[PDB]
Amino acid sequence: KIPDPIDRLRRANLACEDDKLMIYGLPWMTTQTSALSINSKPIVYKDCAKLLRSINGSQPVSLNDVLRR
Amino acid sequence: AIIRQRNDEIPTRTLDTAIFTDASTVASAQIHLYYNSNIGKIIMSLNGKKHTFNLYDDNDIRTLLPILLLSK
Repeated sequence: KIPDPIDRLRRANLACEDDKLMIYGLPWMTTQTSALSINSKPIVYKDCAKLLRSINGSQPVSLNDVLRR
Repeated sequence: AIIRQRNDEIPTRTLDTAIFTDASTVASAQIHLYYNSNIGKIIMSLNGKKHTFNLYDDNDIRTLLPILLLSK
């Protein structure tokens, strides 16, 4: 197959582990990884969980859910 | 069609989202995205400047995904 590079990211989703912003749902990683800021630093934010819920509510949100809008 | 339609998989409209400018600093942002599916690259327009993300590079992926996933 000729791949669509987006396809392997379609199940990605965000989660807060305490103040650390993480990315779940990436198949080739066997472990979750940290989300990075625009200056390449792991995101650590005191209001992490409230920020996530401010955006999506309680409903979980994957990249596929974003792309079907 | 096939590449053309692949490029259209990413929206062309304005995205209202949030961007972490530092490890602990966040602000609202409105952006536009373009996708070239031939080589796997996304170009983002932010504050009138261009940013590029290689979808085969894990560090770029970890930088782009929070911007897409916090969009409303």
